[PDB]
Amino acid sequence: LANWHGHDYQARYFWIEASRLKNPQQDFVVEVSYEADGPKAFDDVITRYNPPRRSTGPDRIQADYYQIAFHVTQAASFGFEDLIDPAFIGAETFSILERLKQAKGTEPANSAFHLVTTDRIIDEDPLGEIISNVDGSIRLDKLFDGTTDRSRKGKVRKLWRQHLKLSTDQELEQVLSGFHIQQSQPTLEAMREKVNTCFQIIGLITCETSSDFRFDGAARALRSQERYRFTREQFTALCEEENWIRSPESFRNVALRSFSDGPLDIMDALPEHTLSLLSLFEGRFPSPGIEWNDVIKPQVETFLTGIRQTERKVRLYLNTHSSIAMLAGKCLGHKSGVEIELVQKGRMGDSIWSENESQDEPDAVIETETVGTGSDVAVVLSITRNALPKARAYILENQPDIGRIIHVTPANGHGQRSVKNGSHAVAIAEQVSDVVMDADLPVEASLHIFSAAPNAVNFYLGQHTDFLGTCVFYEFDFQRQRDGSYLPSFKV
Ligand SMILES: [Mg+2]
Repeated sequence: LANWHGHDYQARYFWIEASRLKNPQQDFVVEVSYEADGPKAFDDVITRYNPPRRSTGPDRIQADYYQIAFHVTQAASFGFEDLIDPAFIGAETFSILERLKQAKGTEPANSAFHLVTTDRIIDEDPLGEIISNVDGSIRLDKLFDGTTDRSRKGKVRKLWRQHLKLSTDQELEQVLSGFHIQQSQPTLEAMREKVNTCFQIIGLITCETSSDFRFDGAARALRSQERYRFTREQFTALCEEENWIRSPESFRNVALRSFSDGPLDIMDALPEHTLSLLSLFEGRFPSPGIEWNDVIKPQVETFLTGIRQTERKVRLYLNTHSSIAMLAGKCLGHKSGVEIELVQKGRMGDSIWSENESQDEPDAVIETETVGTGSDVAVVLSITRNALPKARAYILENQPDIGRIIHVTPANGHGQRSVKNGSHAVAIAEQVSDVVMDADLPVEASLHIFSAAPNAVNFYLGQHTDFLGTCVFYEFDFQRQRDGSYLPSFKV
């Protein structure tokens, strides 16, 4: 059949959004539309809300509008000059800013407009100063300086104002309200994992082992069928007809995040069940160190203690730093009565973790080694990569009191897929706990945890840190070049 103009990237975006129609915890998502015969004005996908959705802003928002830049396998970059050039959205006629202005006249005041691209903002392009790290919103306080066209912001104002045949910067401000640029959005491959993860959670079938993805077909079929928009009733109707309904066992959705809130992920849990740390730091995340222990740790503990004493089942959406994921695990540990479903979200993509699926994996390889007389111990988990060298360097250089490095590598070596599931993660966790308890640390001593693992494994290991006493958690940071080095984060 005839592809969508946005092709499979656009269909997958559509599927993630359409999923909300069958999600009981987002009952306010009342329609999802696509336009596959485009591009037009910010309507590649539209998601409509009733009641209008929660906003950062002063008005509850009736719909999100998406213009999606044609995915290419080769990464590119773009700047403020690209927003007035049609070539960039790959038409001969109307620029994204022209489509925005167009969309701003036809659509209700309380609308949000999003340019979606896998590309990044060029280094030091003024666009990067006017696009919020939090939510991609245009930063109007930064673009509208009160300066004249001569300023660094002025040049951007002037290119855009004159492109849109507007007379004043005040009118350019009005057209740019509700505009968002979502840069470095997930790859096509990662979008496939985002679809599957969204579909499993709402109790639909996934498509895993195949190299063709059944929903890219179903998308094309829906186009030839001329079915472009779906209510909650219409989407459920569709799921029945296609035989997609697997079932769901209801968890409270909770969200812990410390990176950019892309609109794909921003509504994962209600706001009272969402802790977005980059938000709290107005888009400027502190370096690893005492601010983590003094400000972040209380924010996380207070929030997850709130969850723990009301919720018996938690679907924790996790997109955060390693030591925060590990802190999350401690607050919602073994001993707490919380059944946990983990949704691990990052740039590689989305996966679901639980202790449901079984495993008979070999014990991890555990090598201990002596480096001094001191009573402190390091445990180094090399799960994604080999962490020991860089841990050893940091420890020799900075931790005299450390006497023993316990190193933990999975059976089949470190690598993307080195841990199978939650039950394997939990096994390694117990295995590490036994080892660390068997090592008989005195009480006044500290266990130093160096982890190179994805969020879920750090969470499960965090679940066992009650058993290991005084613990120091570490962040691996690339502030020592391509090399990188470890800094201490949380002391628990
Ligand atoms: Mg488009």
